[PDB]
Amino acid sequence: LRQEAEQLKNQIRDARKACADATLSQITNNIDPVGRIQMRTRRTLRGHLAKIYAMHWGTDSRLLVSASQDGKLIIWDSYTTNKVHAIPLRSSWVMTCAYAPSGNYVACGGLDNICSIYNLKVRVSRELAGHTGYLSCCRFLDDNQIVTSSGDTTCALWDIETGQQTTTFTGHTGDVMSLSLAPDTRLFVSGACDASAKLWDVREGMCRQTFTGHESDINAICFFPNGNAFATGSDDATCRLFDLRADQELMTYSHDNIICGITSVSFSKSGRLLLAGYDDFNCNVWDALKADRAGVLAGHDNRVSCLGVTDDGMAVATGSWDSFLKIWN
Amino acid sequence: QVQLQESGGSLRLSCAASGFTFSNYKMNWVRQAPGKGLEWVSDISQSGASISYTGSVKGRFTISRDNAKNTLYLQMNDTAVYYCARCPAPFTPFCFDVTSTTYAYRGQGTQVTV
Amino acid sequence: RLSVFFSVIFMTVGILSNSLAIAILMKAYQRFRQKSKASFLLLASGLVITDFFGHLINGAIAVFVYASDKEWIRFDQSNVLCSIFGICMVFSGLCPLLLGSVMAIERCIGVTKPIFHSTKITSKHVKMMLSGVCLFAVFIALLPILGHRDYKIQASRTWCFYNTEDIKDWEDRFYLLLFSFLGLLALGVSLLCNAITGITLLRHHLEMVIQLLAIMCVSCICWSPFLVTMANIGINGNHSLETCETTLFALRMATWNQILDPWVYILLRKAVLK
Amino acid sequence: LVEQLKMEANIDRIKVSKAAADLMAYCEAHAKEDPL
Amino acid sequence: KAAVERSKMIEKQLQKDKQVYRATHRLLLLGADNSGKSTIIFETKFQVDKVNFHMFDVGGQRDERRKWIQCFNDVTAIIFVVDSSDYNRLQEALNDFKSIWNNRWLRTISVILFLNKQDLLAEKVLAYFPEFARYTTPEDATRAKYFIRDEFLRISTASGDGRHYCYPHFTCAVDTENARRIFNDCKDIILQMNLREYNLV
Ligand SMILES: O=C(O)CCC/C=C\C[C@@H]1[C@@H](CC[C@@H](O)CCc2ccccc2)[C@H](O)C[C@@H]1O
Repeated sequence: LRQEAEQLKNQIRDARKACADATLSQITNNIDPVGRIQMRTRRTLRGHLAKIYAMHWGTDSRLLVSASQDGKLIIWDSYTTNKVHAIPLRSSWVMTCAYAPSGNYVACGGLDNICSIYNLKVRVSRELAGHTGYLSCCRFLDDNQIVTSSGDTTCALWDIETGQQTTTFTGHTGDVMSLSLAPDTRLFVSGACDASAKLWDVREGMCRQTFTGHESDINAICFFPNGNAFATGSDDATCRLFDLRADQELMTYSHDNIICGITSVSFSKSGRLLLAGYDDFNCNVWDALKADRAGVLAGHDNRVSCLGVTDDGMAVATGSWDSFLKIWN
Repeated sequence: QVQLQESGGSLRLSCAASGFTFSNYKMNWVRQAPGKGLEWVSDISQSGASISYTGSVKGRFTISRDNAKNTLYLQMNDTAVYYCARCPAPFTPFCFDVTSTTYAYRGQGTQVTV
Repeated sequence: RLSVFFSVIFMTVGILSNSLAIAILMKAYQRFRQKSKASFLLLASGLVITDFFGHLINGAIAVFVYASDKEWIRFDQSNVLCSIFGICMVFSGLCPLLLGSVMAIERCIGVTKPIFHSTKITSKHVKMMLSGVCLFAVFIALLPILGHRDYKIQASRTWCFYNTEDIKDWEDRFYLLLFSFLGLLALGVSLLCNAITGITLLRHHLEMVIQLLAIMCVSCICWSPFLVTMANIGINGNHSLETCETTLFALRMATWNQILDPWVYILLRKAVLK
Repeated sequence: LVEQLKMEANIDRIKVSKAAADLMAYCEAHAKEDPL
Repeated sequence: KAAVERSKMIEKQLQKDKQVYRATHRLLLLGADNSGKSTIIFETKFQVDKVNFHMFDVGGQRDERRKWIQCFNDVTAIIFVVDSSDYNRLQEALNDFKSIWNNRWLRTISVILFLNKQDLLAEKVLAYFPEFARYTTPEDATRAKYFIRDEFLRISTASGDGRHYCYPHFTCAVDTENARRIFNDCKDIILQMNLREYNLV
């Protein structure tokens, strides 16, 4: 069976090579480059006693949520810096958090293999407990459905009102670290500790395509605004842009001065800029088309753990291990 | 695609690596005896620096790496299935999950019978 | 043989040392804050800020005094300038001694009994202690103003301090004795705490022992003659006492302590030097 | 595992030039409103 | 505005939470399955001399532990339990200790090393490593046990000098002085952290 697998792998590689006639860099040679982008810190949010592990912007572009090591899930009002909510967790090993699109529910989870869902109307409303490994990322499809990825090499689609695993996605050979939902909310992607990202159909429940060009574990993933591409960041100090229709890697964002992996990846509203949070205590803003570093965001005393971009693209929120969350404009 | 193809099976076991920059990772040779679990055997750094061997093979085995050809050699002179494994991340002097049941960056391995 | 050159050179050295100390302290506090409470860093920041501000204000007033050709009559009709200069001198003298004593106490607590120091102190107590030390120093400085007496101009015609060159009532003697006793008590507490810490560490250890020895020797050598002279003046009636040269060779040997505090506390460490 | 590879190998792929052109067109169209 | 009042209330609650959080010492318990880690996620909270220790033992996830270990970066210490009786699996424990010691994110965490089941080792010795033949016991208190201790200390002192320390201990299955040793080691770790802060290291 191994020989057949190698045969289809060679056929896939040959088809991909034949399909690729030009390169993105060659096409993006006659366009004007983005000028030196210098984004300044407008707000800083304090109150977390320990390192911040994840964050998620609200769909109203104003409120956000952040989870820290001290077992605290704090919901901030970004505009006035005033704190809105503070939820204590049963376990202080939270690795991810999420904000419901309607703004009524907030989910988190971690080393306890439990996806806790709190109702903001703050009492815990549901505990989804079906995973075998740590839960690494959870995203909200609706107030009744959620998609999670665990460290047991599986993803899941849960129905919240019942508490059961409606669908399970298998195929990863390593711990799944991050996932991103397409804007159509019908397809999504998952990056694992396997140097391979995969595309899952939510309704069908079967993997459509697998993109493997990386060299080490993938720590973060984000989806292009138009829904036909996505960028992944890994531990080999590189970011990569993959295209859905061509099913091949398009551009590689890296410089010969970085020896640290990427812990967070996000796009701008128009997709022209790609923001990558690094373990070197700073973030980099790349030109997503010219593959040239257009700017650097510095000011964190520890590694940037989470990075997000506002829905309307008016701000970028970065949370690092320095127990501080900074908003850049 | 991270590919590690092992060959061979005194012996001169070889491991050819492709899909990544070879001279950037710290490599290990691992074995699995039949009926037992995975056991780490030998380890070499990314530049021929300090080399580690398990207690039972010290002096008796040799391990080299040809960075120009992107290959890893293990010269020996027990019966087991041998694998060549890579450190999960580059520029790092430690391998964490090499001796694991399901490792993503480990080759197929070759049988050696004595 | 008195000139403003001493004042300006002491000024510039002090400001430069304290500015470098503040910069390196801010960097180190950014690095160290996210591991525990940095009580020592906060206390050192208070000390260097106090030294900087005292140096700047007192040296500026001294330079102004020198520039006016010591014509003390026609610029202070109500002698407000003398009172302000004396208040600034008393504060800039008393605050560093008490701050060093409190830093030594905290270091002794954190070295001899580290678990109690880490668990049951927190940074709020340290902030309150620093603020209270500053307030106590400013209150002791304000005490002569809050009383009935006023700061007099010393025989050197270049600084304002307590009433020394006169056999006054019990108020001047009380104030002089109070200042000298506070200085000596702070010196003794700092010496005892540093000796205890060094003894415990002897039984990064060498670096701490060397730094504690340097702190002890510098503080004692550069602060003993001034406080001893003030004690002698207060206990006596100044009829059988020292002269102006000794007092001046003691204001100028204290100023050197104020200059050397940021060097000896922070800038001389191996990590900072490299 | 082999079935997954067979299924993934039986899809239609669009040339890289078209994908690059579409990405460039989207970026050019939406650059005017991006606050960054 | 009520929002500012709510923010002030939450800030006061967070100050109280910081006060309680700073007084609890968190420890991570690691070791092989054969090593008697239980006898020394399951969370065990104990109290020594009015000091609160909270030890977490993680055994619910898979064997790939290069990703969830990073969640224990700010832990006070790693209590590493080694079954010194079993010679066959000793090299596996040595590899685990070396990987823990040389990790980038755990390069500043001290390891309290317990060498469990000393009675079994003593019984086995009285009627794998070729280096044992040319070995002599040091001038320490009261040969195989000290050899294993030196084998661990070789890796301990090979790298990371001045950043973290390894504290060996010889523990039996019925030894009740483990809490005192953990408390003393934590006290020394706090003293070392204070010294490093005071010298601006
Ligand atoms: O006219 C002469 O020569 C002497 C006249 C002195 C007048 C001002 C001295 C100034 C110093 C102030 C330092 C500050 O810490 C006070 C020290 C101090 C406090 C308390 C008791 C004793 C001494 C500056 O550094 C430069 C300038 O000289």
